Amino acid sequence: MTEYKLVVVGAGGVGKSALTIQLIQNHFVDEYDPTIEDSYRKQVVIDGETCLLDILDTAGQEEYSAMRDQYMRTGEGFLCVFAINNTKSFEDIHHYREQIKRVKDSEDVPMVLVGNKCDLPSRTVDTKQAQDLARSYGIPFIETSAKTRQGVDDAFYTLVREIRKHKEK
Ligand SMILES: Nc1nc2c(ncn2[C@@H]2O[C@H](COP(=O)(O)OP(=O)(O)O)[C@@H](O)[C@H]2O)c(=O)[nH]1
Ligand SMILES: [Mg+2]
Repeated sequence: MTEYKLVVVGAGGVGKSALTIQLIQNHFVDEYDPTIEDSYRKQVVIDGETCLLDILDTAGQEEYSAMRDQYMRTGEGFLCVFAINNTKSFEDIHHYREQIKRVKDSEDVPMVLVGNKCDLPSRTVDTKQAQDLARSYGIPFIETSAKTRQGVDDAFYTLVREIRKHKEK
């Protein structure tokens, strides 16, 4: 077993908690306090190898920004989540990509771009815009719904594969 630190980032309300709780507890939680930051463990086998995932469901500002920097430094891979009906949340991805690279002082940081809430109407962020951005970063892009579970396992397990690829470089 190897333990991997995964960090779920994105604007408030994009579905970080709903995605994480789906993976951990296998249900859609409608209401989970937006101000709670917590971490969860889950063991899974990926490509024949047993992994312990230590997943941080972030909630934004910290008491001290030094704490944010620390979880970015210890985080091995990042799920960068936006909501497909919230253009601002998508534009914020530029900032997350920049910031994480800055804190880690690295050009090569495992990440997956996640466009969540794909079951909702009135999309404002086109799939193509997001695929273009992910391509520009060299990272995977997956659309998800924490409600239906579309893409949820794929997103987390793809991130583990990205972390492994980075480590085996
Ligand atoms: N319909 C739908 N609602 C979602 C989805 N993901 C999150 N939500 C809702 O969006 C709101 C914000 O979700 P939450 O997980 O608290 O977002 P966070 O602030 O990023 O942790 C909540 O009302 C959730 O019920 C999704 O994929 N589909
Ligand atoms: Mg939350």
